Amino acid sequence: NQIDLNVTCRYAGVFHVEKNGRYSISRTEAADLCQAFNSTLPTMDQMKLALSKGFETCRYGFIEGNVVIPRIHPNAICAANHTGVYILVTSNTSHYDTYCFNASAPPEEDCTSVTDLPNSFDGPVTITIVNRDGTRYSKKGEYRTHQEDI
Ligand SMILES: COC(=O)[C@@H]1[C@H](C)CCCN1S(C)(=O)=O
Repeated sequence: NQIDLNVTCRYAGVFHVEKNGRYSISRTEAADLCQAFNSTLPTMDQMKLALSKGFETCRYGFIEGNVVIPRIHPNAICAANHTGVYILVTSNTSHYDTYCFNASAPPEEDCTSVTDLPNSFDGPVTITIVNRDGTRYSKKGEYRTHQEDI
């Protein structure tokens, strides 16, 4: 009973979370997951400021109201070579990664590692935060409040 959460640097408090190395998060789960990091889904304005500070990924993830990819450099296989916050328009499917926003993070680029999951609740899952540099933090708990996401 394990969940791996790969996380990135924070940029103006915004970061990317990928679960179990695949697109596997629903919109309801995404809000619960950010809540476990004392965070919320980013607004489009928060994501645009994060982008301006250096944030880019090559993965679709939820923000408030849309599923997006922040892009700085044009890459043919990342959001069809687009730059800026690329918004997903047409998809058959519902599960993606998520972005999260922590208001207490530093204002610009923070590439220190994440060492805690501060607001998870009691439960039976071994949740492991995996940083880009390989460092890990694990704790027994749960963050999903909707039965259909479990
Ligand atoms: C340092 O910035 C943070 O608040 C991060 C993260 C953005 C949310 C979750 C807790 N942490 S932490 C103390 O690294 O584990």
